[PDB]
Amino acid sequence: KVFERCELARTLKRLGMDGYRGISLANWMCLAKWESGYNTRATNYNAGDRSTDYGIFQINSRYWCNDGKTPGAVNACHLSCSALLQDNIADAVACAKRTVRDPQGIRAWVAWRNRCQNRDVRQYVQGCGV
Repeated sequence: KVFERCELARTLKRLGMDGYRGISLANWMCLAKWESGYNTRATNYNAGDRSTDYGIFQINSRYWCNDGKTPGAVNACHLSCSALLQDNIADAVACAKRTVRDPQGIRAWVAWRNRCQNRDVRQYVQGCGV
């Protein structure tokens, strides 16, 4: 599924993402936008370390989900990476929350640092009623 902006903003808000561990909804919106264009079936294989990024937040298989084909990988979210390719984003959100419970917080994703950090992200939630 490819979410429309405000549709996603409300979906994330209902899933308890607004202000989760101090992270605003606008920040999560900026993350999803740059990671996958709000596409839940987006995938990216990394030939360098043989890991794959899955879903709307492009969560990596080396540490967060199990895909059975990533060398010496772990599954901190305790989910099949397939769970991160569903139209329903509840599991991806649980995993995104798991990721930010760690020391880096939202900084876990380099794309967030690249195009969200110290940026004006108000634009992502304006007019969505959140």
